[PDB]
Order: sequence, then C-alpha cells, then structure tokens
Amino acid sequence: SDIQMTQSPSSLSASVGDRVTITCRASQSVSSAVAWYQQKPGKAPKLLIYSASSLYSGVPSRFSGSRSGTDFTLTISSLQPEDFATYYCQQYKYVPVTFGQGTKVEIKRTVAAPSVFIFPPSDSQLKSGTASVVCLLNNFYPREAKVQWKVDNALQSGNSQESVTEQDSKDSTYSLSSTLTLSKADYEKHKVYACEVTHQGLSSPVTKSFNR
Amino acid sequence: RTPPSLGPSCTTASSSLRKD
Amino acid sequence: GTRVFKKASPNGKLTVYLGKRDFVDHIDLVEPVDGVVLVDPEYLKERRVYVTLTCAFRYGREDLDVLGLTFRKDLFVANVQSFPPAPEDKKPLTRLQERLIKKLGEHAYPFTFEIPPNLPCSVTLQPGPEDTGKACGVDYEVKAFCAENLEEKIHKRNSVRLVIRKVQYAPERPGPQPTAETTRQFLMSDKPLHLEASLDKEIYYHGEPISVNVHVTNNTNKTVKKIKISVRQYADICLFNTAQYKCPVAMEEADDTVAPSSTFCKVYTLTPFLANNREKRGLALDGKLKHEDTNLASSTLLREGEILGIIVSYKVKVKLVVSRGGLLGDLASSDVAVELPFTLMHPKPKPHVPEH
Amino acid sequence: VQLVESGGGLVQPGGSLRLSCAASGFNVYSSSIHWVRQAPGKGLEWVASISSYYGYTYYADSVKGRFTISADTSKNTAYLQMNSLRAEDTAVYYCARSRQFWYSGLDYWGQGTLVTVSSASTKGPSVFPLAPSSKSTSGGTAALGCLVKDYFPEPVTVSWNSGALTSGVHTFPAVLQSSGLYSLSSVVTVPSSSYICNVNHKPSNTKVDKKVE
Repeated sequence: SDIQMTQSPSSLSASVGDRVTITCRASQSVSSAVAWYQQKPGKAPKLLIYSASSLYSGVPSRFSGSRSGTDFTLTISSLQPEDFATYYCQQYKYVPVTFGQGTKVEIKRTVAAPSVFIFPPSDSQLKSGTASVVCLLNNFYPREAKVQWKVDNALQSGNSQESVTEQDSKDSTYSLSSTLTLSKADYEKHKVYACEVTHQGLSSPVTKSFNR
Repeated sequence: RTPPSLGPSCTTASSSLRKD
Repeated sequence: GTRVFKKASPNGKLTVYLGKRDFVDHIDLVEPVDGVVLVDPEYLKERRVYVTLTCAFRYGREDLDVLGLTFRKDLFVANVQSFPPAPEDKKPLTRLQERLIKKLGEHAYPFTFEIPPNLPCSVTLQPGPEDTGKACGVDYEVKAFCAENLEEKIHKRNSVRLVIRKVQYAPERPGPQPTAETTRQFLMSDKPLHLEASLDKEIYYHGEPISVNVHVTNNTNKTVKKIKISVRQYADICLFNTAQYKCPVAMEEADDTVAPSSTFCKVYTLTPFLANNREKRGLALDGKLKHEDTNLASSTLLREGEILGIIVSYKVKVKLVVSRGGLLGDLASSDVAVELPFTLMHPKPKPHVPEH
Repeated sequence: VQLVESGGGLVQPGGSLRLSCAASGFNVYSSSIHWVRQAPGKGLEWVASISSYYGYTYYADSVKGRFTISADTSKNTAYLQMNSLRAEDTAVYYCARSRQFWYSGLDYWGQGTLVTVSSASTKGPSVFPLAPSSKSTSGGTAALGCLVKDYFPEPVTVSWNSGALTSGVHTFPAVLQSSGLYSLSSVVTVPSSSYICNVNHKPSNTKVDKKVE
C-alpha cells in the first residue's frame, strides 16, 4: 500500500518567540527518511530539514525535528517574522513519496472583530441573468469565522460561495468574501437578503441587509 | 575448504537509543 | 546519533546491532566497527558465541554454468571472542556500546573490531543481466554465530550476518590541476607534433562534467584526422594472481581535424555515469549492500606505501588519430596520445534513496 | 542556480500537454529531477522522477499509462509529457532537484507551471464593481471593490488605480463555481474622500479597467 503522512495540528496560531512544534505520523516505519518544507502561497516551496534531524544549509539553527518511531516532530525554538507559513512533512523511504496535508501556522493577535459590509449586486451584473452579492468580513484575528447567508428569515441552500484570504503582513489580520449567487429571476422574488456573521470578537450575531 | 553461496536471509531493521 | 541498525538470527537467538553501516577509511585512521550481539538466554545453549569480521571476494565462477553461484574467498578476517568476558580481553567499550548495554543489559556483549589500512575498500563489479546471485567484488561482512568451538560447525539459524561497506571520500584539499604533454616527432619530417592537455581540476565528484582543454601544435607533414576523447576507468585486481584492466566509461570521437602545421585549441567536456555503461559487465562499481544501483567506482586513495584487493583509479585519455602512408605505409602506427590522471570520488557528507 | 517551468496551460480533457523544466546551476548527472503536482485547494503530490545518471524513471501509480518523463541532458532540461489528461490532473506543477546521489529531500524548486484541464472554453472575465455605499464605510474609511466573474483559465492579477494603492488592497483567492468557471473578488479600503481597479486576463488578452462609485 501507500504511506500516509498526517500532521496532527491541522491549524495552529501562536506568537513570536515560542517553541511551537508540528507532529506528523507515517503509515509504517519510514526509518527517519523524512523532510520538512515551508511554503507561503504563490511563491514556491523551500526546504528546511532533511532525514528528520539534519538541517539544510542556509537554514536557520532555530529549526530542528525529532523522530519517535513512526511519529515525526518539527521543532522551532524562538520564531521570527520569516517563519510564518504552511509547513509540510514528506517521507522518502518508499518510492511513492508522500506529503502531509498541510499544517498552517496562524498569528495570535488581539481578537479583532470583522467589520462586516454588504453590497447590492451591480447593475451590469443583473444585465446578464444572474446576480451575486458580496459580504465582506474584514481584518479579523479569529480565523475560525462563519457566515450564514439568509434571505427572508430563510437560509442558503448551498447557493453561496466563500473565499478567505491570507493574513496580512503588518496588519496581521484576515479578510473574507462570502458570495451568495442566485439567478436574476430568483433575486427579485425574494424580499430581503441578509448576511449574518458569528465571528469570535463580536458577541451578538451581526446581520446586514439590502433590498436596493 | 573454499565455500559457496546462493541468492538473497533476514530483513535488516533498526531500533532506537538513549540520547546521551 | 540516536538510530542503530539491528539484525537478528532467523531463530532470534542472536540479534546484532550496529551504529553505522559505512566505516570511513581516511588513509591514516580507519573508523572502527563496534557493536553488541544480544543473546536471548531463553534460546541459549552452552556453546560459545563468537563474532567475526571478514573482508572477502565474491566471485562467480566462469566454467560452472549455474546462475546465482558465488564463492567468497576471504582476505582479512578477525575473530573477536565475546562468549564470556572470562578471557583477558578487558577493553573499554565505546559511547556507542555504553548506550547499548543501558538499553539491553549484560546480555548484549560487545565486540570492538579494528580495521587496518593497506586493506581494500568495498567495491562491487557490475553484474550482467545474466547474473542473478549475490554481488561480486570486494565486500566486508560481520557475522555472529554459536558453536561449541571455532573449529566446529556453524548452523545458519545459529548465526546471523550483516554486510558493511568500508568507504572513502574526497579529501579536504585538492591536488594540483592535472596536465600532461607527450610529443612525437616523426621519421620523415623532423618538425614535431606536440600534444598538450589539461583538466580544470583534479577532484570531480560523481556525475560532474570533466572538461578537457586540448592544445595541439602540429608541425608535421602528417594530418591529424580525428581526436578521440575517453574517460577511462583503470582497475587493479590483486588476488592469488594479479589481473588489471582499463575500461572506458564516458568518451566521444570528435571529427576535429588538425591541418599540417596549424595550432588547434578546443576543450571537451564529458561526464561519466553508469547509465551508458550498463552493458559493461564486470566494470567496477562502488560497494553494494545487497542489490542497489551503485554509482561508478570511486577512486581508491593510497598512502606513500601487490597491495591487496581491487584498486580503482581514473585517467582521461587524449589520442590523436594521425594520417598514415607516405613512407612506411600503414605499417607503423603514428598516433599521439596523452593520459591525464585524476581522482573521482564522493564528498565527505557532513548515506543510503527512495527504495521500493 | 534556478529551475524555470514552461508549457503549462489549458487543454481539453483526453488531450495532452508537454512541460519543460530548464535547469541550470548544477550537473544534471549528479542531480535528479522530479515533478510535484499541487492542486490549488489541496496538498502536494509527487508524479514523476528521472535520474539521468542511472537512467531510470519512476512514476506515481495514477499516471502510469498517460505520463512520460524525459531528460535532454545536452540542453540540461527535462520534460513531462502528460498524455490523456483528466480533471483530477489539474494543479500547479513544480520542478525540483534532488541530490542524484543520496537523496536529502527536494532542495531547489521553481515557481511552478499552471496546468488546467476541463472541457470549458477559455472565457474572458466579466468585471463588475462593488460600489461604496452607506454599508461600505465604517470608522472613517470606505470599501470600494471589484467582482470578477466567469473566466476559465489561470487566475488574474488586479492592480488598483493602475497599481497605485498598495495598502488596504485585498485581492482574494479565486472561487471555482458550479458552472466550472473561475470567479474572484478583490477589494480595497480608502478614506471617505472622493480608485479604478484594473484586471488583465493573461491567457485571453482582455483589458478591463472599471470604476467604482
């Protein structure tokens, strides 16, 4: 069969100067042939540690990792601004080399609340036959943040997309664009469409609506 | 005398150690 | 420095651990092979357990048609007694062996095996697709067994063997840049043909381009039709009788002619690599543990001082193929060739590959 | 010291495409090349490898009968013929060195090549703006925006006021829709005084600079 590599902190958030670690398990004895890679989206991957403990050249000494039988850990002592990305565990013992599903490190900040806007759909968009309306959560410290599209006290039926972006560099906060897309014929029959947010910073549900 | 051999025993495996 | 290699007898009465599999031969100081053998006392008999270190020579015999047949004739063997500590061989175990007793207790007895210099490194000859048996060449192995005494029998289940490869590596500093000149003046014209060759460096790592600068100074009536460039593996095999061979491993025939009485300068770059040399059954590879795809054989480094085993080396040859006729006809060869020696090996890794 | 990736693009399924990976900075003979496939919203997946030194190639089981990997060690590149392409087969495809002797992980890579395969025409994007309103301002600032809908090949870069606004510009990742076309929102925050978003679809050559109000 093939070798499954699973990084147990699916997500994690932390602060500058921590000893944080990621763990990754293999389906069977990979015999300390494991690498670790970092990758900020768009840009290419870069290599950090090979064979689980040997640090690559040009790589900062604050990195290291550890093998405990099947379980492989990645250790970083006093992290810096450079060390903020998704992290990948590879095995290369058996020919079908595999990769973990991806441990993304967040940034811990004051739980800033998402300033939730809304937008009636464009006049030029309604001229095509379908309409889309963007709810724009903006600049929030809880990555975990949800959006409940509703139209006339009734929810969405899967007729809505979502698109989270990366955390900004110096602003350090998130942003979200959940887009409910329905036909023009279905947009003018229903009365009031509205976007309801359940982020962590704001306590009560925040709803905004429009009927033009 | 002088001895012969055939094809390829046991599998070679690894255990761990004390981190001294 | 936290991973050891164990191998147990099929019946589990003998498990052998080792720290590493490759044991580096700086021409001065040879890393020693040190480890423990864990005797399961449940499966113990009152028969001494010895551990032996054999440097030998796996060859397949040529008359015997049978496939898979290899004969091992040893060259250097050492017999470390480790059945009791009762004999007077009280030796300070290493920090490897110290941690291993801490893991397995005083049922893992240590052997401290010492490898001399002036003894060959682990070197495998490439097998044809004909061959299916063990890897032929020079290989080291340590086996641990049980028998009432040394002249007794050794059952395969009351024994376990693991093969280690003694390696070498490219030294810190490089040698000089290699360079040579061999210059034949011919019989009819006294003005000479002078061949000059050099290499960009003396130490190449495996799979690296070698670039050969050739400088031809033709002052003869004769016309150099072809230039033949060969990177060429030299192999010295010492045994009961001595047998050498020069094989080529990466070459090219360039049709650059040189006129009568013309200077010619061109640099030719060529990498050795095993792929284009698979057919060369018997060419010298590096050491194989069991069956892997070893690279081309690394040079064998020698000290100041019929040295034993199999001694790989390299020289890049530069032949000029010279027009004949005019006086002696096609009867006297007229060629002019030059050999630049160079060392081809690995870098010191400050070492297995996706296996299955 | 760089790998560059070329030849990625959009092909009709069942078809084929051939990717080049121009190496330089090392010796193809002491290196060995790999192809890693990484979906956009998914993980990493190795597909193909080639040691020119030992001559062998190795493949990931899901692409045996349809992918070929090669190396033209004269011109020091390597090729991935991807025949008989499916929908799973779309991803960004990365090239990657290793040590052709004693594999110590995939050290050097190249930025990638986008490989798109679905049975959808190449579509120019429909650009619609997200006008500032009374529910677009909060705390002094406002929220202008652009909505890019229904474009099929490789996503697009968006510059605001011809690349002027570099702060508070939030260009999201794109969304794949039920119709099988890409869609993408990108917004910017600016103060309540008085901003034109400019998107250029590379694999169509369609120019668009709408204006928000």
